[PDB]
Amino acid sequence: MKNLKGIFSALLVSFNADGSINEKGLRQIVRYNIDKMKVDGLYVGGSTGENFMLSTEEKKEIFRIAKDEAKDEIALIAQVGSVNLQEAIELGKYATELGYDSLSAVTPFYYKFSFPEIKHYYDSIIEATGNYMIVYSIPFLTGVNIGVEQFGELYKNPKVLGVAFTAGDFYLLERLKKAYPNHLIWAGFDEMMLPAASLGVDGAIGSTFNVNGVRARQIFELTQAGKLKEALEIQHVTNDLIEGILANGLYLTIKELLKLDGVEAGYCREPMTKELSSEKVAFAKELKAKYLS
Amino acid sequence: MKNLKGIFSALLVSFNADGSINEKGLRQIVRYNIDKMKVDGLYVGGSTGENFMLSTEEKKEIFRIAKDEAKDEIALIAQVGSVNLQEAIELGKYATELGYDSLSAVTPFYYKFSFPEIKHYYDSIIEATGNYMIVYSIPFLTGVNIGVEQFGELYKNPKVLGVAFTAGDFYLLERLKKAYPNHLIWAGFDEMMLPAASLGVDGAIGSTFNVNGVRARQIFELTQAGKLKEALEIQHVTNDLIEGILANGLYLTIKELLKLDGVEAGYCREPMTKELSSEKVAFAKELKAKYLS
Amino acid sequence: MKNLKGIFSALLVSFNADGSINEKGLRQIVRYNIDKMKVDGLYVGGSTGENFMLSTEEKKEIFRIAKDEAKDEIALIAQVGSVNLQEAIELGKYATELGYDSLSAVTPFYYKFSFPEIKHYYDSIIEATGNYMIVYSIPFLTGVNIGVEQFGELYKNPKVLGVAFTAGDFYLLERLKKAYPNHLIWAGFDEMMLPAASLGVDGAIGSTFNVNGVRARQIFELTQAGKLKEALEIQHVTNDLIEGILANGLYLTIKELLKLDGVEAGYCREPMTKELSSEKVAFAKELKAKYLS
Amino acid sequence: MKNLKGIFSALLVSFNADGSINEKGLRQIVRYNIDKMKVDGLYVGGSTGENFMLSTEEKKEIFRIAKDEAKDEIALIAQVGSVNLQEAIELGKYATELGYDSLSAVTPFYYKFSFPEIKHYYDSIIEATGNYMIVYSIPFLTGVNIGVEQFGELYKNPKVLGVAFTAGDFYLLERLKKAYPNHLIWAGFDEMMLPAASLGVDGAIGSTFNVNGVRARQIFELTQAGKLKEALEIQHVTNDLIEGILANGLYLTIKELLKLDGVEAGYCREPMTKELSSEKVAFAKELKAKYLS
Ligand SMILES: O=C(CO)N[C@@H]([C@@H](O)[C@H](O)[C@H](O)CO)[C@@H](O)CC(=O)C(=O)O
Ligand SMILES: O=C(CO)N[C@@H]([C@@H](O)[C@H](O)[C@H](O)CO)[C@@H](O)CC(=O)C(=O)O
Ligand SMILES: O=C(CO)N[C@@H]([C@@H](O)[C@H](O)[C@H](O)CO)[C@@H](O)CC(=O)C(=O)O
Ligand SMILES: O=C(CO)N[C@@H]([C@@H](O)[C@H](O)[C@H](O)CO)[C@@H](O)CC(=O)C(=O)O
Repeated sequence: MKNLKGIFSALLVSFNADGSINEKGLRQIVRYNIDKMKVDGLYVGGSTGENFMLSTEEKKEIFRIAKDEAKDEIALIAQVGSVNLQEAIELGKYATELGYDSLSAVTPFYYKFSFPEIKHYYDSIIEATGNYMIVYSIPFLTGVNIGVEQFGELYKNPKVLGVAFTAGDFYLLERLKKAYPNHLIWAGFDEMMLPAASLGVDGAIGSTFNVNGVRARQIFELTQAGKLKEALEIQHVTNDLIEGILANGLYLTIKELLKLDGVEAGYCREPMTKELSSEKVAFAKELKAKYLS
Repeated sequence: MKNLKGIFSALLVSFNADGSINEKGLRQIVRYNIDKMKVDGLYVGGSTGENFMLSTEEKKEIFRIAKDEAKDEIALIAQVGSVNLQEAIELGKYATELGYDSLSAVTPFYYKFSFPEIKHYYDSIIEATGNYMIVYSIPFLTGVNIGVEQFGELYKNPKVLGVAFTAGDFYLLERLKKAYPNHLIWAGFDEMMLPAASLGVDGAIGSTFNVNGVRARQIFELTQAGKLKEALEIQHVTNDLIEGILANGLYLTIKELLKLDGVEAGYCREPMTKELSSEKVAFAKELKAKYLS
Repeated sequence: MKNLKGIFSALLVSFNADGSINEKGLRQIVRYNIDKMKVDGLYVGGSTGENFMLSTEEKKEIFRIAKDEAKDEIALIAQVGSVNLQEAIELGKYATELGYDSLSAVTPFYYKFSFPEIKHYYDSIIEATGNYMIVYSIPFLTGVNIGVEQFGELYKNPKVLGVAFTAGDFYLLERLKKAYPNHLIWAGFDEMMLPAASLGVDGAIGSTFNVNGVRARQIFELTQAGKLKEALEIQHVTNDLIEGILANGLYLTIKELLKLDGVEAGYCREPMTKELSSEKVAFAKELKAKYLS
Repeated sequence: MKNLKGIFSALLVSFNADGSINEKGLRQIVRYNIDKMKVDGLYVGGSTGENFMLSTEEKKEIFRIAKDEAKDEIALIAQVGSVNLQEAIELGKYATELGYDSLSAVTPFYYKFSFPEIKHYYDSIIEATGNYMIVYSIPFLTGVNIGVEQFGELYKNPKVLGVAFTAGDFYLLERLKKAYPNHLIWAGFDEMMLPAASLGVDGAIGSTFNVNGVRARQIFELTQAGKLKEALEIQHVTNDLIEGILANGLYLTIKELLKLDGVEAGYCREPMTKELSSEKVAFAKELKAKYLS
């Protein structure tokens, strides 16, 4: 398998005003991430891709386009999970047929699934697809917390590579590295990249890398090299940008910052707010002038 | 329009071992609720229907079968909500064409939608379908809390009838009746039916009414009649049953109790546990003998 | 032992601007509750008494004054709990010597005590004082949740009489009445008095009964009588008042409403806001005119 | 003022079986921290000192003994906060008279204090004592969350030096350093020392430094020097020890580990479990052999 370490943008998708995928803009976002953000890979179909608001056919179309555009130039991870295991299997087979390097799956949500249910969900997608699997943990959205011993159970399936860790529990993080030193962790919070990197995460997956992937890689590499003073300066500027993005509307503002570099990054999909008001456009432009010029 | 007050079973769905819908079993469930449980209506496609684990086609087939079977004998509400607004619109159109008496929609979940996004979601479904709408509030699963003022904003759409209140905040409940006296509330927690009835809810939507509809009606009517001593005895026996069902696995145990009365209620849908372990099958038989014999 | 059923005001305390106790005002509060509010008893030293902001000497002086004033006319319960078990013991001894009819104690808070630590705390107070004990449950402030089985363990001490249930879990409440039919429950949320009464609570302990004791008795007795239409009207007016008091500052506004009836209810104790801002003084006068005139 | 940067043990207190302070053992704990753990300073009266279970007289006695034993050899910070502002002022004057280098105060808890109330509490202790003030933030115990802008308001009082940050929000941490670069942060979670240090905290306050202060200082210094690989090894061993301590009972196990080096660290104070069972003694000894031999 391709090396799955380093910087992965969580791929945003270009939507038309009616909510349909804009293929031309999606291809532009892919190309911008490869050529300009110089990412190691793309995480496709995650929360950033507005995935959970889309139909099965739409998720396939995104997987097909992203893989057609990226070809073999970078690593590609397909997030196929949802509350629907039969959909996760179907998407998982599809992305596997398309040559995606690993699958990833959000812990099933909404219903209060027991841990054995959650494990069986992972084991079923793996068995049905035969592909690698990255557990996607995002407690602040799912309300699901997985402990060290529970991760170990998940890791008994030798196709589980590790965890996309969109959590802030740095004690849990350190304990997962100690217990399962050969399993990978990708840090999911961009605004906490430096401290996650200081504990030896193997890479990161983030929304803001679609526009700030140059700083993200510096923070990651500089931390790993022990150049903490410099990584901290770059985290500080990054977090001024991120604080601004979050204040303005995270997905719409990253898209606006893409548009300001000529990427037809499109609308967001309803029920998210579909377009930035003119005041927030002006705000995004200030962020561009201050941080990305 | 049909009277939507009174006792609504939240319809359970009969699944095959492979997760496909068993139509024969699903019709037996609908018939049993109408003929034996004597419900006023069915709430179709909600959390009890295992709706969120299903594909769009499957949710349509369920709406079709339930309406095929029940025809015009009882009231029918279609829960069409989800994270996917375009799916909610499609399902609302379909259910509206089938002649469902109102739609209902879960507050959109997973992402942290703002209240104006949540309102637009309701107003969009309504506008696209032309049908009545019941707001579906289940904070314990969605993490969405709507205040009295926010319900007022929702209720400015005159096709919003009120709320399926799967919530235990009885201060909120009394305040909604005070502020919006002409808007309906259906209580969603069967184990707190009596106190909710004491505050003048217009009916109730419940998973356990599929097997305990006789008692539930009694609690409701005895409470509305001011016969609280008797209502309370029956709530106590009902809650001995409910406590048993919760410890044994909520939806599986309701299904097993149906099966024990000859209703082919089938399996649950993965990634919920698909069948009861053997000792839990036996526990279910003991609840049948103690409470539903 | 005195009958401890019925309506208990949670006693407010009159403070001077410097935070010292105003005895004259505190006696006026006790008299007003007995003579005008017609309470069955007072719950002295609980959260409404601003007890947790006070020194040991101050908590004794309050117990002394309240018992001095009320003598034997009404029932008297002393809340002596805290994080400090040795203080709870000292206060329980003192209150027991004064002739308080039962002690009560808050679950110990701040630290995350285990259930066996929590049980030992109750059993220690009981053993040292020889007096009856009411468990004081207020999860919204302490973060401590006690299950039915845990209450059973507490109730194995035969001097535990039941629970001051400042909690909204009406499933839990019905289950406690089912499992421990001879143990008492006092409802703690005044704004949900009616549904709690519908489940057979033995009385209620309330901050707002210091000014709204006439209505509260009515809701309680009308509900116990099965006259729910009338109980509900009075709960609605009571909750218009309570909503006003909460928005305006709970304890200050109850004190201002006392003051407006000539009861010198004094200041609140820092670090609570010591006095109402001027516009809030005026808001309190408008609640008086609307609801307590 | 003495330099307040670096490693501060949160001082444990030796109690007798009856709950009284054992002065001889308290002096031994102080001396062990100065001479053997080589701490920069002691944080006296915090959660680790079992402070919130003690009387005012007892808190004074601890302050008096700790200061008499330490003299001027290290920095000393006195945690004087509680729900009782008048007690916090009294303790604050006392510790100030004794020559404590700064005061610190927990955000007032139990009651849901507003932010202006919290700020006035800090401003009152400062004004009454004239001493420096370190805000003590421990959300997981108090339930109080203070945002960046709210910290800025607190910092408008030029005697506030910064924050003892017993929180895990490393985004908040990074933002406080960016907004208030001259204000100090002490990290409060020992098991997350390395990532807190990687963001430039100025020191740490922790329970486990009373026994692991040699490793703690290596992790802190090595991180600051950019020797991340080595600091991570030492954090890994430290966290094996800490995981064990927490599993066994945190305060009793640190005390047991002190006893195994000849410190008469005493009992814990009720309502905490007062003594370790013989199995947990044996467990502590294994921790000693594995990590502290
Ligand atoms: O909640 C989110 C927003 O998508 N998490 C993302 C994080 O980058 C935040 O956006 C960022 O740190 C600001 O909070 C990230 O983990 C991307 C992702 O997980 C996905 O596409 O599934
Ligand atoms: O979460 C649930 C279980 O589906 N809520 C249901 C409730 O009956 C509980 O099962 C019951 O009180 C046991 O706790 C109910 O409100 C039905 C419903 O909401 C739906 O199907 O959408
Ligand atoms: O938290 C409170 C306010 O002290 N609880 C009180 C309640 O009356 C509320 O104030 C009321 O329902 C408004 O929400 C009450 O249970 C009295 C009490 O517990 C005590 O003093 O210990
Ligand atoms: O909750 C605690 C336990 O006292 N926090 C302490 C932390 O060291 C933990 O004990 C440690 O990281 C393990 O969780 C620490 O911040 C000491 C302290 O704050 C105080 O004395 O007030």
